[PDB]
Amino acid sequence: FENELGVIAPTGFFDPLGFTQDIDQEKFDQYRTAELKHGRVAQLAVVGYVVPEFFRWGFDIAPGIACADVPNGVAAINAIPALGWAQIIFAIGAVDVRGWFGNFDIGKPDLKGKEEERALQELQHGRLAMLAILELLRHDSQNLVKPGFDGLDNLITGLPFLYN
Amino acid sequence: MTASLSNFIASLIAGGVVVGVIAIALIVISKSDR
Amino acid sequence: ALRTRLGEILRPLNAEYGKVAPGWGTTPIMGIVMLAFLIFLVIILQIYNSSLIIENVDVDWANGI
Amino acid sequence: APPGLVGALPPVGFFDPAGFAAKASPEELSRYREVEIMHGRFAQLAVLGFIIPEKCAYDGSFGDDFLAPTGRALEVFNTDPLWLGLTLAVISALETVRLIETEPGTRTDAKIESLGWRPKTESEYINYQVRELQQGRLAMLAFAGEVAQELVNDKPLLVNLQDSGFVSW
Amino acid sequence: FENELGVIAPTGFFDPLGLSKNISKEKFDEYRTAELKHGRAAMLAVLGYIAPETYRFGFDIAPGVSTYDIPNGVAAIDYIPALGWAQIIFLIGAVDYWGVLGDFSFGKPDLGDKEEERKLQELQHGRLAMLAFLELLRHDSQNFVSPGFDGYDKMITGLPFMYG
Ligand code: CLA
Ligand SMILES: CC(=O)O[C@H]1CC(C)(C)C(=C=C/C(C)=C/C=C/C(C)=C/C=C/C=C(C)/C=C/C=C(\C)C(=O)C[C@@]23O[C@]2(C)C[C@@H](O)CC3(C)C)[C@](C)(O)C1
Ligand SMILES: CC1=C(C#C/C(C)=C/C=C/C(C)=C/C=C/C=C(C)/C=C/C=C(C)/C=C/[C@@]23O[C@]2(C)C[C@@H](O)CC3(C)C)C(C)(C)C[C@H](O)C1
Repeated sequence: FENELGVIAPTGFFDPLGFTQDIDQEKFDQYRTAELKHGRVAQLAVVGYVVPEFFRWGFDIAPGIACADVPNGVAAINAIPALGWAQIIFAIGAVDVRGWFGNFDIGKPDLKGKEEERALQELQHGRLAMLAILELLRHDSQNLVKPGFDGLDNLITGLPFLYN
Repeated sequence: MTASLSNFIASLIAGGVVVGVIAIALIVISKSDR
Repeated sequence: ALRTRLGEILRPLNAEYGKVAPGWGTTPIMGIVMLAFLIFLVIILQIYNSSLIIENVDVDWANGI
Repeated sequence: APPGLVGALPPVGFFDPAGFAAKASPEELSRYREVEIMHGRFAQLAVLGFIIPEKCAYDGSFGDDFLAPTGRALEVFNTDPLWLGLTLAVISALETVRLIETEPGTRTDAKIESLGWRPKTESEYINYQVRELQQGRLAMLAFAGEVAQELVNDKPLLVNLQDSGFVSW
Repeated sequence: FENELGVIAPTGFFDPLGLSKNISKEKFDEYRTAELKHGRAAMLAVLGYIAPETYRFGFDIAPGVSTYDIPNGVAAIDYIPALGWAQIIFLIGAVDYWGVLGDFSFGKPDLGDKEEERKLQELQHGRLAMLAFLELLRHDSQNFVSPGFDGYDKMITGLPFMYG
């Protein structure tokens, strides 16, 4: 499996701890599916952390609450009623397994020639977003359990313009 | 980490070095005397 | 001789007998574990003997109740 | 330029400004590589050893006497000197075992094959050797820097970072 | 499909709306899988709506909440924090998709010349349990919105000795 989309400089084939050693194409396909889905989720999650720092929807999630009062980070998993979170989870699942409001043919453009290049770019961005989402989670959760413990104030510490 | 604990671990190391020197002596001879 | 129902269930447990791994097997792990156990035992013995004094551990009757 | 030594990496290439791996013998280059590997192994261990005891002093986790005056790991020479002496002695004994068993040219293969894991292919191995070497080089530099800095201004690593405004804790 | 498993005397082949005409056997397999899974879950429901009315486990589901106070039924949801609910949902999924902790071979017996009779019993029990859960949910929710509605203030009305 040394020649399959994902081999890019600097590291030629990054399987240090021998995971692709004795596997059939089915297991590597499962691994690639997990990688691609994880990466997409991470990119969307990073964009989601950034954007509610300067824009919040105008509706009222949950009976009361309102979309403009909820905290932004690791919180907001404990400020939205559990029933709503479960319904969101199952809707994402419907889009995931059944693939429903998520297969519109206008979403598969004709990548004339550049198909492999764009697949490689998408995978690499997924990797970067997975690391970024880990960093954001660590900073927020640690500075929530003990306010401070990093010195760096603000949730998105890096883009100071958002004043947050 | 009191004085007692430091002395105890240092004693463990002394036992280690004693066993080690005995083993080193045995290895040297046993080999040079098949 | 007299195969009993239980015996049928427990047969695989006693099936293999005399099987052995050649060449010292996992003996060095046994040595490591035995040594660490010896260290643990001397630690406990010297704490109980008050020959090894540690903060927050007073070998005396205490008020559990 | 090089003769097949697994080292040499993209950042630079074949780093040999002084011309040592041309004025040496076939056995001399082998000894040089062994020297490198061993120094690196020790160093890496020493860097981790500097980091963890010192941090345990910073966190008040070993009492209020562990590395008493400042917190420097170079202070064991004052508190518990005989412990350090016996530890160097035990290291010396196990390394005499090395010198006795291993033969010239090896001195790095501890025959720890089943007792541990290893990459299964061959290319990955070449990579792992290069890694071991690189981590060792960085650790050598780090150990020299730690020792020099601490001998300069008696102050632990993390505290030297906290003061002088280089961290945010 | 008028000979597949699932035909008993009261209402032999139940398909009034014609939902199983022209379908391929692959789908009818999926439909039967859904029926069995729903039936098992509904049995476990109709058994989990009853047990807490006289026996609460004792532990602490979340850092402050105790399974001695959270009300039973469609009310416990908004008590257990959403992160805990999620941490469950995903584990149940681990048992459902990757088949972990639920495939122990010594749980699958050899029904022999009964494997066509016990499966039918399981299916019919599931069919009854689904309707039982429907009724329990109706009572519970209708009273959780407007307390006192239907008059029967208790929960498991049909088992009065329990003192619901
Ligand atoms: C009920 C809704 C639902 C359903 C039916 C599915 C169905 C599926 N997902 Mg999926 N997913 C969902 C919601 C759902 N998803 C949501 C909301 C997310 C977050 C964006 C994901 C993220 C996700 C990823 C990243 C992956 C899947 C995968 C899969 C496939 C099998 C693995 C699986 O689900 O077992 C679940 C088995 C587990 C062991 C669960 C792991 C639990 C993690 C490690 C920790 C949980 C943290 C905590 C509980 C949740 C906090 C986040 C939450 C508050 C948003 C399958 C098609 C995998 C796949 O396609 O193939 C491998 C895969 O890689 N999903
Ligand atoms: C046992 C058995 O049977 O099999 C074994 C076989 C084998 C091969 C042994 C095994 C292995 C692999 C092992 C053990 C690998 C270990 C690798 C290891 C331990 C690698 C350390 C690197 C540390 C570095 C580079 C330090 C950086 C530190 C740097 C660069 C610094 O800047 C330090 C710093 O101080 C400066 C200089 C200035 C200060 O002001 C600031 C700070 C403090 C930041 C296994 C897997 O265990 C199995
Ligand atoms: C346990 C518990 C909880 C829970 C729960 C859960 C998971 C409850 C689950 C409830 C569930 C799973 C309810 C399914 C119903 C499916 C039905 C009724 C199907 C009907 C189908 C019927 C009536 C008939 C269909 C057809 O006849 C038609 C119409 C024409 C025919 O041709 C074909 C057939 C015969 C098929 C909470 C709430 C999470 C918190 C609480 O604290 C603890």
